[PDB]
Amino acid sequence: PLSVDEEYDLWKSNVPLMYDFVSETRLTWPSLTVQWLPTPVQELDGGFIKQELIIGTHTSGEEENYLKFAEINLPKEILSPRSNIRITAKYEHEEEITRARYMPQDPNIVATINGQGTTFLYSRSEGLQSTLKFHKDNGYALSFSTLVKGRLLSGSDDHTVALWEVGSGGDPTKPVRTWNDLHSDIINDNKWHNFNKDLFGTVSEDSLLKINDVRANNTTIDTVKCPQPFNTLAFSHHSSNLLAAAGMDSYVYLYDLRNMKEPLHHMSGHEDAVNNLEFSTHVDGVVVSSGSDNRLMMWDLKQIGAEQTPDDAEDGVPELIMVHAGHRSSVNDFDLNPQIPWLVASAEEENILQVWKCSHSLPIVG
Amino acid sequence: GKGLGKGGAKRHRKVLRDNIQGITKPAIRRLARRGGVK
Amino acid sequence: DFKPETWTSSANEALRVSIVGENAVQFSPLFTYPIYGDSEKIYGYKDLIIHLAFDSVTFKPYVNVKYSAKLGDDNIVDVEKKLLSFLPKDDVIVRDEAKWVDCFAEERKTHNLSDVFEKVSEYSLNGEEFVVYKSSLVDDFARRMHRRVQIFSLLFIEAANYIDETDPSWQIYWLLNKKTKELIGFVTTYKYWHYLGAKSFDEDIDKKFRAKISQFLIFPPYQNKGHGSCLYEAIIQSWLEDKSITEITVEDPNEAFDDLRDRNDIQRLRKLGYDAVFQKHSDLSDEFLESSRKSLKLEERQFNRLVEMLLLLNNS
Ligand SMILES: CC(C)(COP(=O)(O)OP(=O)(O)OC[C@H]1O[C@@H](n2cnc3c(N)ncnc32)[C@H](O)[C@@H]1OP(=O)(O)O)[C@@H](O)C(=O)NCCC(=O)NCCS
Repeated sequence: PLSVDEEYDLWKSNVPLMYDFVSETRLTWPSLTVQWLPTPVQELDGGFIKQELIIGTHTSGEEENYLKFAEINLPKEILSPRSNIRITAKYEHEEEITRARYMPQDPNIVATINGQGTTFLYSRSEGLQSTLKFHKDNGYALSFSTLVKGRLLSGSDDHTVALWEVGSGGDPTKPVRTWNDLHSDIINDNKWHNFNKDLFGTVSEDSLLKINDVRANNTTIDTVKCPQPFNTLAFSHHSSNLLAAAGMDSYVYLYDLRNMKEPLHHMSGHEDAVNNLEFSTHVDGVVVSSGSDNRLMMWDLKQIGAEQTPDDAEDGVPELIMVHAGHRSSVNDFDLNPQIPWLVASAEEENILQVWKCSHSLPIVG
Repeated sequence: GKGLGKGGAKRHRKVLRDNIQGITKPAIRRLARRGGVK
Repeated sequence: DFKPETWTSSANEALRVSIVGENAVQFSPLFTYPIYGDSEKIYGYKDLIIHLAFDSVTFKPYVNVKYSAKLGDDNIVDVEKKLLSFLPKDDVIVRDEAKWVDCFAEERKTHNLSDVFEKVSEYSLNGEEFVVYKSSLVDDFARRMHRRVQIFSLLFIEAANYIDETDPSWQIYWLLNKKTKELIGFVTTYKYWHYLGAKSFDEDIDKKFRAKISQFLIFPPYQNKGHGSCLYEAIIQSWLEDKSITEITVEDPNEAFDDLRDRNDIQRLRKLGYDAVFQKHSDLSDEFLESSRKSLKLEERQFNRLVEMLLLLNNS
């Protein structure tokens, strides 16, 4: 029965075998949010590889909050060791940043949502541009469409969801559509489909997952009763029918959009609520989860149901690829680097940001 | 234990390892799945 | 002479498992540790004998615990209560043998598995016919039977656990003597979603599955007569015919199952002409090997072992 610190020390001892690279950083305030920018890899003088990261603060009202942009300068071998990290921009922010997302079609633009449910648009080059006020309470749901420039979804503890269009010209500060009828409790997450520009999914503390169409008067095309509430969902980047959702019961569930009546499968491993989910953009079938058990887990859907030896089965279900046990408190957020396959940034409750990449010796990276 | 019919405990844990071959490639895989914290 | 050591017994010896048909056939369990603890020892009973008996057809269970003497004590295990907790509630007859016989006589009058369940195949063996049936575990009749035979998984398969009978992905195969209706053995099997990549998944609406053999049991009186092979072949053949099944898998097989599986798979390969295919110099394009394994529905590791074996065997 190892304490958190004894388990960390054990993890630390195994890092050179399990990882190509791990960087650990203590932030002065926690970040509730993490996202890699799509800045192309570029080698700098000294042989470091530049990437960029968006984080925030949560000062609990003690100091000014900030949206921050970090330059992560990685060792060159990360592409096949230590990094320099540099905060290159800080912009004042009203209350804590619960989510910050760049606009795919113009990553100079970053949307944030805060502890009062106010949405903001920031420009990297010019700072705060717009304040988008609809929600009246803390919001954790925020997602930009990869398919329609400036199409933005937000959702709130006040049970409401808004659609914004901020990419066109004109005034973007008023929502183009709002819903008071989707859920009867906290909106935990909302996400755009990766192929149908009009489809989005929402999950709520009311134990529903809904698949929605922005054009339809009635909105909802499918309603799923969740075993316990889901905190998060994610859509495949390869299949137009596949998604994942996960939450309180600790299992990561897979669904087929063509038949939402029952889950395809659920994957076990987490020992507490799952809070975040992402599909890999690089490998069809790879899913990553994080949770309140302080773990991140990487999954291969193509190994669901695979035959194992008894010793192998003792370490978990076959779809489990790897567990990141570097964090010592619940994971606030994580992001898969879109330019560098298997590079992850994850932040935990107690002020730690880790940048890491699993061993290239793992069969899944090939 | 989704679909498990042999997920119970064995009578005894074994004392001799057929995997003294650690720090190898499949050893990495097991380590990764154990999260390096077994 | 005083032999207080005789108040401690092997659980594997004390437990007499009987299948009663025309005669009572008695045999020992291989494991008792999930019932009576890891040392598989029972303390506090002198000359302890634990009868666990089943009608050869209905598997209506009977329990009788006997001893010459016992330590009156609270630290002392209630051997009977322990065993009953692994058996169906209020479906076991205790001590009263005559009452037990009266019970399954009446049951034998009622319907067989073969009246309710779906028929899979037939085979002849030793100059006798046998039938394989399959069913779900949601069926009340199938549940009643599976609760009766379940304990055999614990007593004969190391690390077995009782399965979740509420889980509809469980399918059970039942092996019966066709004329006498006696239950020869059973197999619990499961289906897992098989993701074949976005292209395949997006193209067919029909869900695909890896089928898995979990608990595979021929009752001890009937072993070493070919039943294991015939039953395995019957199940695999029905899975080869099932469009939803992509691969045949097995949960943590032991050495004995390893050999059965390998012997049957090889024989199937030769029958299909794969001796001529798997030669050192045959055209073996990557997509043909892929196509071959999928046609065969063989698990990837098993498939490779088999090909390697055939290369070595017909050479050499
Ligand atoms: C296996 C079982 C089903 C008996 O059925 P079976 O078909 O008669 O199998 P057999 O033991 O007779 O084996 C077939 C025989 O063919 C013969 N044979 C022919 N060619 C052979 C070859 N190339 N290799 C080895 N055996 C060969 C052998 O006599 C062989 O017996 P052996 O391999 O045990 O020495 C039974 O043991 C059982 O259910 N046991 C407990 C449950 C269990 O452990 N299940 C696995 C875990 S789920």
